[PDB]
Amino acid sequence: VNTNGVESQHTVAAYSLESLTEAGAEFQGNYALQGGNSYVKVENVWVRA
Amino acid sequence: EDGVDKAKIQEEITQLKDQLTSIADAASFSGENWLQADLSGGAVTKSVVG
Repeated sequence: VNTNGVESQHTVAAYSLESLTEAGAEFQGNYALQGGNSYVKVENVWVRA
Repeated sequence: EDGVDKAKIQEEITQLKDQLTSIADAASFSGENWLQADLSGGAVTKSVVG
């Protein structure tokens, strides 16, 4: 993920899709809205957005 | 070459395209052929346990 015009490497915790869908999460495309927290899919894993 | 008829070459390329499709779909090992992937998301990634 590039914060600016230059690219960079970042480490972020990943959340399983089953954990999100178990707690009653709304979905739209690559968006999850389980609760107050919002999750998005970057390539294959859901991370906090 | 304009003097060469284009129809014969047309079925030649048709056969070659069918051959390419056969190569693309047949070349699989255990269901993960690493080819003909679904690009709906456009970022499909496959990994090997290192």
